[PDB]
Amino acid sequence: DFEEKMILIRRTARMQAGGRRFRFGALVVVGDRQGRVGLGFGKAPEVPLAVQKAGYYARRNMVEVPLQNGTIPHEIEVEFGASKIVLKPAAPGTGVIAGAVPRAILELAGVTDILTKELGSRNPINIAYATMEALRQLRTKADVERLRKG
RNA sequence: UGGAGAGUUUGAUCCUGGCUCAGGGUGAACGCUGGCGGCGUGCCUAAGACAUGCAAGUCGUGCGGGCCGCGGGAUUUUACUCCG
Ligand SMILES: NC[C@@H]1O[C@H](O[C@H]2[C@@H](O)[C@H](O[C@@H]3[C@@H](O)[C@H](N)C[C@H](N)[C@H]3O[C@H]3O[C@H](CO)[C@@H](O)[C@H](O)[C@H]3N)O[C@@H]2CO)[C@H](N)[C@@H](O)[C@@H]1O
Ligand SMILES: [Mg+2]
Ligand SMILES: [Mg+2]
Ligand SMILES: [Mg+2]
Ligand SMILES: [Mg+2]
Ligand SMILES: [Mg+2]
Ligand SMILES: [Mg+2]
Repeated sequence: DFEEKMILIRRTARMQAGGRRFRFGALVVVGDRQGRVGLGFGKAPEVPLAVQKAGYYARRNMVEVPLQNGTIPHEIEVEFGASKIVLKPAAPGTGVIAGAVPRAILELAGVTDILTKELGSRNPINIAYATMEALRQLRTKADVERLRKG
């Protein structure tokens, strides 16, 4: 079992004859702090059920994060829709310098030392999806070598 | 060895997009408050106007004097005059 941080919860609303009718969404990261994180987005008529639903979804949605001493192999920019995330390696003693959303994700993947910047649409959902892709897309000297053989 | 973002357009959503804030800085000023020291710093305006004192002189080993004194001489008549 992993840690489960909740980034964003919000109440949405649909219209119906005589009144508005509310739903709830919840963004949840789950991770072990050792190279596995999962992002999950879950909606439901009550907050509780939505958070729970989200964690579940988050576990069905995990990722290889190739740490290298609390940080990442290289720099990556990822655009997701209009949201862009940059992710930069840092020596130790730096911290995770990042906004609320990518930080929670980087924390639970066991990144300890990383420089970020949100560019673009600063939309939480979309920033989180970009952060995931960004991690998702990390390679290392190892796998790159392996890719380039013949 | 270096990079955090948030609030606000909607019933709700995404995007655009402005506005606003959190940070650092100061020859400061204003309020409330005020114990000590060290080191810095102090007319941003009228390059307005200025009382009063002080702020560039020194050299007699370049030169000749004036003025106020004192001493010694040429003089034993008291006027004149040489030197220091
Ligand atoms: N007298 C007060 C004001 O002086 C002003 O003039 C001032 C300026 O001309 C000059 O002041 C200077 C200033 O220009 C420049 N920025 C340097 C420094 N800041 C000031 O310094 C001046 O005043 C300070 C004390 O205040 C003195 O210690 C300094 O030695 C003197 N030069 O000298 C005057 C003061 O010395 C205005 N004339 C007027 O508003 C009024 O005279
Ligand atoms: Mg784009
Ligand atoms: Mg924008
Ligand atoms: Mg409108
Ligand atoms: Mg509204
Ligand atoms: Mg904005
Ligand atoms: Mg002083």
